[PDB]
Amino acid sequence: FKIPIEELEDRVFVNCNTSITWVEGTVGTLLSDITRLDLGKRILDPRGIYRCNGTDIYKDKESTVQVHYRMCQSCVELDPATVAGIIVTDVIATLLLALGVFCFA
Amino acid sequence: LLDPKLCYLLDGILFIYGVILTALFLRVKFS
Amino acid sequence: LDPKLCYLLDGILFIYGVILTALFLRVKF
Amino acid sequence: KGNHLVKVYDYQEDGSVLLTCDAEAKNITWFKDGKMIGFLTEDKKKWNLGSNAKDPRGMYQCKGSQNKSKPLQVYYRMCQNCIELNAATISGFLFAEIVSIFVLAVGVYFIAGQD
Amino acid sequence: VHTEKVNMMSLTVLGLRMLFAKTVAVNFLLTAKLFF
Amino acid sequence: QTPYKVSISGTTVILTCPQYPGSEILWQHNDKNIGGDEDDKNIGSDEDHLSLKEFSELEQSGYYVCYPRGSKPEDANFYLYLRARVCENCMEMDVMSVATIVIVDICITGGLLLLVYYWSK
Amino acid sequence: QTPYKVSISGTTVILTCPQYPGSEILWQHNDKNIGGDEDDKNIGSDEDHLSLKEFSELEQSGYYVCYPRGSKPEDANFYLYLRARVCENCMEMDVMSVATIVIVDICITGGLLLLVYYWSKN
Amino acid sequence: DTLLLQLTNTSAYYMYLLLLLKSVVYFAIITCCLLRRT
Ligand SMILES: CC(C)CCC[C@@H](C)[C@H]1CC[C@H]2[C@@H]3CC=C4C[C@@H](O)CC[C@]4(C)[C@H]3CC[C@]12C
Ligand SMILES: CC(C)CCC[C@@H](C)[C@H]1CC[C@H]2[C@@H]3CC=C4C[C@@H](O)CC[C@]4(C)[C@H]3CC[C@]12C
Repeated sequence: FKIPIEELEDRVFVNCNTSITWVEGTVGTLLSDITRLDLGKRILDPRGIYRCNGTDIYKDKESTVQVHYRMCQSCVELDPATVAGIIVTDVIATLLLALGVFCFA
Repeated sequence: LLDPKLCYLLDGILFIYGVILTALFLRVKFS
Repeated sequence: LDPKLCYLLDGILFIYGVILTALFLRVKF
Repeated sequence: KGNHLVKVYDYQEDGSVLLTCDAEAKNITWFKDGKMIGFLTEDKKKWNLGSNAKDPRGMYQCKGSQNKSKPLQVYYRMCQNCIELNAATISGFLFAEIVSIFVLAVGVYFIAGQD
Repeated sequence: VHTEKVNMMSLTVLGLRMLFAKTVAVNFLLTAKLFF
Repeated sequence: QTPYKVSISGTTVILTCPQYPGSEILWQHNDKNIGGDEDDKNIGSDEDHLSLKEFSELEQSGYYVCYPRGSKPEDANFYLYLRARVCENCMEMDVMSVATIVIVDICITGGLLLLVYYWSK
Repeated sequence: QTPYKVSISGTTVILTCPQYPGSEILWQHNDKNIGGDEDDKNIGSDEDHLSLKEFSELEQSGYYVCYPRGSKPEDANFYLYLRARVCENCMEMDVMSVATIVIVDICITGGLLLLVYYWSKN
Repeated sequence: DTLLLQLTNTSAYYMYLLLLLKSVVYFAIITCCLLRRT
């Protein structure tokens, strides 16, 4: 009875008994047909929430899939040594600028 | 991807301070 | 295309700023 | 089998390389170039190396209940620090170097003239 | 191809450009001091 | 109704069940019991959370579910569906963050220069 | 004991077999006999090399064995995994390559600036 | 086209590192004269 999140080449889908609802999260590209809703790109990080009711075989049931996707195309991998070097040399350069301004004044 | 936007983000300062310097140079000279 | 043109902009702006500051400092003198 | 127990699984959606030992026994001693590196971790059969961007190498044996497995050499050459030596890049590099040298030379010339 | 590192390299390049601008300012400032 | 809270600080992924805070809770990952048995340190049930270490995308991505201790686990109504590309010491920032850093750095540089200028005289 | 020495230049990948000095030598890539025929692009194994032209990361990569004719492929003492990425005329930067350009640049800049200064003194 | 961006980024990184080193050399050159002047 759990909602079968189905993965295409670049799309996600949601299936349940009643019309695929929307309570919170991303809306996506709505399709008028029941049990078939695509959010579009997986890169947009789908994070929608789709409550639902029970089916005929499973009456008075509830399948709340809080579908969460984190495939970040904008992530970075910080390098601590590089960050420390950049910070230290920026501090040194700012100190030297202050030295020059003081020497002038 | 961050796209080629941070390069122009840095170039903004080099563009604006150059024309500020032009403004000061024209204010003090000629006119 | 974009990065090379932006670096060209960087270089030309740096050179022009240097030249104009050098010219301004004579004028105020 | 042919005593080739070590294998590599790749093409995963994440970036990493892993070693799978197909020995039907527990406490299978891993190696790296004839040396003790790390004892087997029980309940898991996939020793970990790291990311493919780091360019892992070396031969990895796998000593099970029977004799040692034949080590599996690994080679990776993913370009992380590869630059492009086309026609444009060299011209840009030389032009920037020449302009910077000329500007510094003019500055130090004026410094000499003053002092 | 994984873009998780290319963004880090772009950030490093931006930081290097900022430091270069600061060093140019320092050298101009001290030469001007030598001239004044 | 209240959504789950997934926090990813590095490779460590912590999943918190916000629907049964008062009662003791145990976790199940795809209809099978996970955590709470203290079998390893990679998985571990905290006071009200499930702590997952060395996270992977093929395994450990599925219908996580939380059920109260001493209750029926099968009649579960809330199934988190998680698919995460988790990596060590990685963050998320767009152009706005680096723009903030650049502008603020200009700010401290200018402020410090003015401060030294006014203190020198 | 004697590992595969693989040297990659440009967009072409060539790897060696310093394990059989002189003998007829065959190759296999993903259990498919690679080489021979008449070089449908240069893939044919050389005397002790298999040099690939227009190397494709996704299509041409995997387990490479180096065994002679009349021998079962399982008799090799070690397999090899080749997962390489190539591009048009790119080069890497090792520590000894970065430190070469750094030292050369510092020395040439210092020398030229000192020459200009000591010339402009008078 | 991500590979092209990678190549451009590393090229710019090395070029600006070289420019920073040149600036450091010039800073030493001017600092010696400034210290000997005052
Ligand atoms: C692009 C570069 C040149 C920008 C540098 C900073 C510009 C915006 C500002 C910062 C401090 C300014 C200087 C501060 C003080 C003086 C002294 C005054 O009697 C004439 C103008 C002059 C000389 C200003 C010129 C413009 C100046 C150099
Ligand atoms: C970018 C670095 C490497 C070099 C910068 C050189 C700059 C700082 C130098 C080059 C020539 C210099 C000028 C030479 C002569 C004069 C005339 C004098 O009456 C006022 C100062 C003034 C106007 C100098 C200001 C500083 C100056 C513009």
